[PDB]
Order: sequence, then C-alpha cells, then structure tokens
Amino acid sequence: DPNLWTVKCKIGEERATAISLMRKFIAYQFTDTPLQIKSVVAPEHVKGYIYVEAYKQTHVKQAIEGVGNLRLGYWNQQMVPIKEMTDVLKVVKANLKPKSWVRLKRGIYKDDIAQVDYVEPSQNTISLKMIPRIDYDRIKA
Amino acid sequence: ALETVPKDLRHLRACLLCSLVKTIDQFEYDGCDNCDAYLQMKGNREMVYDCTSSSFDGIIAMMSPEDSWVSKWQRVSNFKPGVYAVSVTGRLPQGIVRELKSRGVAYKSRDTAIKT
Ligand SMILES: [Zn+2]
Repeated sequence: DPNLWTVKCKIGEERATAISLMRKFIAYQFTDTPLQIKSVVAPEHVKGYIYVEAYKQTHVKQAIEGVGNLRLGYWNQQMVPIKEMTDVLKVVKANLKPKSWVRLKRGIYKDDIAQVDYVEPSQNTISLKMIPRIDYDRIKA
Repeated sequence: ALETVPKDLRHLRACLLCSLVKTIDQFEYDGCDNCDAYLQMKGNREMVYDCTSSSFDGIIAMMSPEDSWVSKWQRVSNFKPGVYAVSVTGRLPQGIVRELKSRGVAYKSRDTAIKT
C-alpha cells in the first residue's frame, strides 16, 4: 500500500496550496515530467502543514519543486507510522444544521449560547435566537 | 480535467453520493459528473440546493482511485478523478432517494465522521 508523508506549510494557507497543487498536476500530467503523488490531505482542524501520499520520499521531493509556498518544508520529509493512516480522516462534531445551538464572537452577546432558527440558501446571513440584554434605554444618556 | 477543478474558493458546495466538491458556477453549468443520468442536476439550481449541501469538511486531491487506500476506505474507487471530501453532513429527502434503489443505485451515507 502507498505511504503517507508530511510536509510543513504556512499557517493559514491550506486550501490555496491544495488548489495550486491540483492545477500543477493537471497542467503537468501529459508531459515528460509527471507527478507521482496519489493524493493530499488538508484537514480543516489542523493549520500549519499538509499531508501527501506517495511511496518514496524522492517522489514528493521532486514533485514539490518550483513552488514558492512549500519552500520552507523542503529540506525535511517526516514519515508517520502506518497506524496513523486512519485517524487523520476522522472528524469530531460542516457544523451547519437548523434547530442547533451556536455561539457568537462579535457584537454585544459575546461568549453566549444562542439557537439557530432559519438558514438562508444565499449563504450570506443566518437567523439566530437570543434573549435581549439591553437596559431598554433607562440607564444610558 | 479543467472543468472539475474548482475555480473560486468562495461559494463551494459538495454532493452527498460521491462527495464531489466544486464551485457553484460549475454545479449550475456542468453539475455532478460522476452521477448525472441518475441525478438530473444540469440545467437548474433548485435541485443543486435540494441535494447538495454546504455542510461538509475535509478536502482530498483524488487523482488515482484505482490505486489508493484512501479511495478504498472512502469507497470512491469507481469514480472519476477530482476534488472530493471526507465528511458531508446531510440526508436526501424522502422523494428522491426512493427512485435510486429502483433504478439500481445504492444510497450510502458518506458522513464517515463520528457524532460526539
Ligand atoms: Zn456525488
């Protein structure tokens, strides 16, 4: 079975790296220097490095040449045991369902629990249920 | 191919049968490639929102399903290369899942993630 290798990357750039690798593979698949990589895993929970699937280290080492994003993680290629080939894909509970409970960061109701009522298909705004905390304009000037 | 690769990161959805992740423009124009005759997705947006759901996490660069343990584990070996996911949360209504079994399409839950 193929092996899974690990490569460091910048913090906050994982989907961009994935799409760039996809574009590079698609553009250099019909040439004399194809890429032998099988796939790459970029879990959402992790942030700072990405995974890659290959047999040998030389494959990925020569497949990540020229890219300016993975330059940092180019002089070292760590190998993980075979037991870690299934925990990476695990996800602990996406996270968008009506009639659920969610919390807020901005606004005034910071660090408070609230409840979803309706979701707009436009993916621009979502309703929310919360009890008001204002003073009803009796204290403030 | 260049038609399955997502164009813009923003406004991206994913299917529930084969977990095909692409852009909304590609879904509206091209639609689901791995399952089109049995889904009838091209030529409309209501069906896109009815079946596909944006509640999904994880991205994998599938390129050789015939030879890949990830493909075997996810049961996506018989699909075309593309950008798939590992967990899509959702379930089709009780109006579209019925005909898949009648037409010989086994509806399986791709939400491999655990709950609590
Ligand atoms: Zn699908």
